[PDB]
Formats: sequence, structure tokens, C-alpha cells
Amino acid sequence: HHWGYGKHNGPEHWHKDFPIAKGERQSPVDIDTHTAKYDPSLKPLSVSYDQATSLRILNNGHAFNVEFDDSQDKAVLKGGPLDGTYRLIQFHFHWGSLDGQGSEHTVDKKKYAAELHLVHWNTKYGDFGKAVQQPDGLAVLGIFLKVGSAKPGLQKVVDVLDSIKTKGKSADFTNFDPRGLLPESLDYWTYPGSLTTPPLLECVTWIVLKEPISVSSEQVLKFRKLNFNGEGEPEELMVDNWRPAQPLKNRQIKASFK
Ligand SMILES: Cc1cn([C@H]2C[C@H](n3cc(CNC(=O)Nc4cccc(S(N)(=O)=O)c4)nn3)[C@@H](CO)O2)c(=O)[nH]c1=O
Ligand SMILES: [Zn+2]
Repeated sequence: HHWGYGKHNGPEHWHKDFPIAKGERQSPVDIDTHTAKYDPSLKPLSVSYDQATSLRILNNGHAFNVEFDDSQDKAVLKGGPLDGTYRLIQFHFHWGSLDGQGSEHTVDKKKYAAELHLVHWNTKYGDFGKAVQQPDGLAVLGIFLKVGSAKPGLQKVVDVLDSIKTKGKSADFTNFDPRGLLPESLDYWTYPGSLTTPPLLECVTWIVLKEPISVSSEQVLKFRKLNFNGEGEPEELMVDNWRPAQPLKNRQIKASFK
């Protein structure tokens, strides 16, 4: 009886196995755009993905991860609210059963159809597993998806999903360029938070871009054909794999822009 997104194992249950679910810096949150303060001291984000080396795509039973070689400074995030250098390890998405829901963060209570998380770890801690034990261990770049025009740079991901339909399946996934998933503007909100899935560790500097990317209805429909289940198990569509907004508590969301 493992955690998931069902009635008997979803977000409202997670606190029994993971009591930090009710902690002081949980994610995601609602971004109240009028309460966020412009912080003129925040630096432009530096996204350096030219040498990124994707390796594999994995259905892990809660999402799919596109994994990168993080054994060298090849795809890094720095600047913005960050001190030092954070290396890209994986990206994944959260999405809905319908276009009206699916994001984890919300903006003035608006839910987007999906949310992309580009996960990076602070190189001063040596590896991802040590980084997640630190309050500044991770930097997650969050990007909202809305349904409209297709995102051409997403299609290579969409077209491999048939090969990883079920939990535990992986496929080689080399030469994928994550620059093709970024919006034009790097304007962002930032706040201290957590992983949005168990173990819900309070180790993330969240950087949420204001500008969504557009994907087509056909692209998100292919996300919704994935399965939570393993092969030869009852089919349960991988949809609504998002945690709802958590209390802000004693936190301030800062804006990079006026
Ligand atoms: C000890 C050790 C552990 N590890 C990893 C595996 C282990 N783990 C992974 C999951 C699944 N949960 C997520 O992946 N959550 C998540 C991870 C990153 C971002 C986000 S999100 N949605 O907020 O963007 C969520 N459950 N447990 C995690 C902490 O225990 O550290 C390692 O790589 N090397 C090690 O030496
Ligand atoms: Zn995520």
C-alpha cells in the first residue's frame, strides 16, 4: 500500500508515512501575484544547457523522468536566487485528466494543464542523494504548460512514450536538447520549498517561470495514455499526478520582475 495519487493513497494520506508533509516549507504553493514582492537584488537566471547529455527516459510509476549525465558540469543552472552551481539530473512533468488541471503550482489560483520540473542539485554536496538532505540542496525550475499550439521541442518526448507505457519501463533517450522546452522569458518567482512527491524533503529552491509554454492537445493526450501500473497489471491511466497547493506559512515569494 505505497503512496500514489488514488483515493486511498493520494496526497491527503502522505503524512502518515511522511510526516514532513505537514512541515513548514512544503510545495507546491499558490503564487499570489499581487503579494509576491519584486526583489531588484535577484539576478537573471543563467540556464546553460548547450552541453546537456540526455541518457534515458523512465516510467517510474508516478511520472516519467528524462535523465541526464550529471557526472560533470554539462547542463547547469546558476544565478537568480542561487549561490553556486546546480547540475541538471532529470526533468519530468505533472499533468491532469483534463486541460483545466494538472499543474502543482497555481498562479492566483489558476491551474495550468501541466507543469515541467527541471531538477538540479547543488554541486557543493557532491551528489543528488546528499543534496536532498540540505536546505539548499536542489533547484527546481518549474514551467507551466497551457494547451494551444504544439511545442516542437516536446515531440521527441511524446513519440517515445509508447515504449515506456508501464511502470519500470525505460528506453534509451540520447541527444534530447532541453533548451527546446523553455519559454522566451526567464522572468520568475522564487521561494524555499520541498519535493512535491514523497519523501517531501525540504531541500528545494523553487524557481517558477512566469511565461508558460504552449503544447498541443495531441501532445498532452499522449501523456494521458501512460500507465501508473506495471505490465500485466490492471490498467490505470497516469493522469492527475499533481499535489495540490500547500500552506505558505512563514514564507515570502519573490519576483524577479516588476
Ligand atoms: C540515499 C540516496 C537517495 N537517492 C535519491 C532517491 C530517493 N527517492 C526518490 C524517490 C521518488 N521521489 C522523488 O523522486 N521526488 C522528487 C525528486 C526530485 C524532484 C521532485 S519535484 N516534483 O519536487 O520536482 C520530486 N523516493 N526516494 C531520494 C531521497 O530518498 O534520493 C539517490 O539518488 N542517491 C542516494 O544515495
Ligand atoms: Zn515534479
